[PDB]
Amino acid sequence: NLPEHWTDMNHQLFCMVQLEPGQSEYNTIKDKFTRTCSSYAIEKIERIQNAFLWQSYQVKKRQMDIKNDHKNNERLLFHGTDADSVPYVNQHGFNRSCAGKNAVSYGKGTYFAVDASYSAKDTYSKPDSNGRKHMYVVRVLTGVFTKGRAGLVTPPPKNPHNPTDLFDSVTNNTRSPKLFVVFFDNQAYPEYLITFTA
Amino acid sequence: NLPEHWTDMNHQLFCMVQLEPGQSEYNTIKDKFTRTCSSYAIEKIERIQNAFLWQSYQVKKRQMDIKNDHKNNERLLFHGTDADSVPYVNQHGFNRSCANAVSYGKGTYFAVDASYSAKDTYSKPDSNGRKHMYVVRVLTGVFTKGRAGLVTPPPKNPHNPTDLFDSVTNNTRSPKLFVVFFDNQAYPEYLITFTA
Ligand SMILES: NC(=O)c1ccc(Oc2ccc3c(=O)[nH][nH]c(=O)c3c2)cc1
Ligand SMILES: NC(=O)c1ccc(Oc2ccc3c(=O)[nH][nH]c(=O)c3c2)cc1
Repeated sequence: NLPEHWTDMNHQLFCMVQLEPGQSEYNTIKDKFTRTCSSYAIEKIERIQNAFLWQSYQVKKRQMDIKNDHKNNERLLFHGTDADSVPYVNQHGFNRSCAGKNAVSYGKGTYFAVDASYSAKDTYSKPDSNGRKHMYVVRVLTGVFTKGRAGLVTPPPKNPHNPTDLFDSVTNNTRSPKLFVVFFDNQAYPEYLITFTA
Repeated sequence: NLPEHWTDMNHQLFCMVQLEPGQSEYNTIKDKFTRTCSSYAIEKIERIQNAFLWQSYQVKKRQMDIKNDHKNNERLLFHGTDADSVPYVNQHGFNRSCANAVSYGKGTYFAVDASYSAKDTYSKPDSNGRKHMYVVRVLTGVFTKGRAGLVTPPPKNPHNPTDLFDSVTNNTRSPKLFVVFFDNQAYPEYLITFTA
């Protein structure tokens, strides 16, 4: 069940693994980040190994891959948060019940950015007492999506005469998506934590 | 993976199966209800066969059995709701974001006694007087007393804030309700359609 690239946790359920600059795994994340935030500098990048979050996520992915039958359900997105949130996200993932109101709300859920530049804003990745900012890189089950609306507590139906058959997520703009909102637990796996500074 | 007492679904992932009155399964579920609701009239009982909800719930059960190092994590509880919520729950289960009082926290509420779920405030009568109550497998695990404004259960010791209780209750020594704060901690197993 657990990915073969992960470090041996030997009977442990959770581990943060520090990556090494020069490895393809560190460099692909650093490049995805610097593509839009070349003003900030990366302190470190940690791989999140959370067995339970991974299992529940992989079950949801397989279900959405079966339901949508077209396999393009997963995007790699960013999520800036405050230091006080990091230990909870590392252990328990993204909880919509803890989510702030977004300055442009497309629903009451957890928000993920396409561009690191938006997650790098102090309003999301709030600098801690030492000036460290925190951003997750996140596997998100975006699935089939539509433009959201501020009132949503779940994704809207695809068809108003079948109210229980839902979009998987919502976005700000279906043509040029810049954010995604997810409304269910285990729809997002926090894969890497980037610690960065001015 | 799919329980042996489920009936064939012709390669479908979702089915509501009406139970045969007077057989073992129906009698077991009826007696759980009539223990405290002997004055109500059962119109029908349906087995909820939702493969995806079941899979997600069984994963959380296996996770809680490991974390707690024992298999006493699951209880059978009741949840009354309005008819307009029934299709959603059948398909998607219980959702804290849908949300009656939330005195013990902002989660989904389950009753120990069917009589509490049978009150009209929960199992709201429809046009024709039909009321709806789910029988629910709930991962109550290790629980504590709730309070207003909880968004997750409390920590089992604030020296490790991320190691949480599984659920909260009104009274730890004699509970009558349980609150859970995560998707897939509750499987809706049977839908009882009844009248006063
Ligand atoms: N929690 C977060 O980190 C976060 C941050 C930003 C965010 O909304 C965005 C709003 C607008 C834009 C945009 O106009 N262009 N590109 C973007 O990526 C973007 C994201 C959602 C979530
Ligand atoms: N949506 C629901 O069905 C629902 C209904 C009621 C409910 O709280 C209860 C409150 C008090 C009591 C009690 O004093 N004795 N026995 C009970 O079972 C009980 C349950 C939770 C959930």
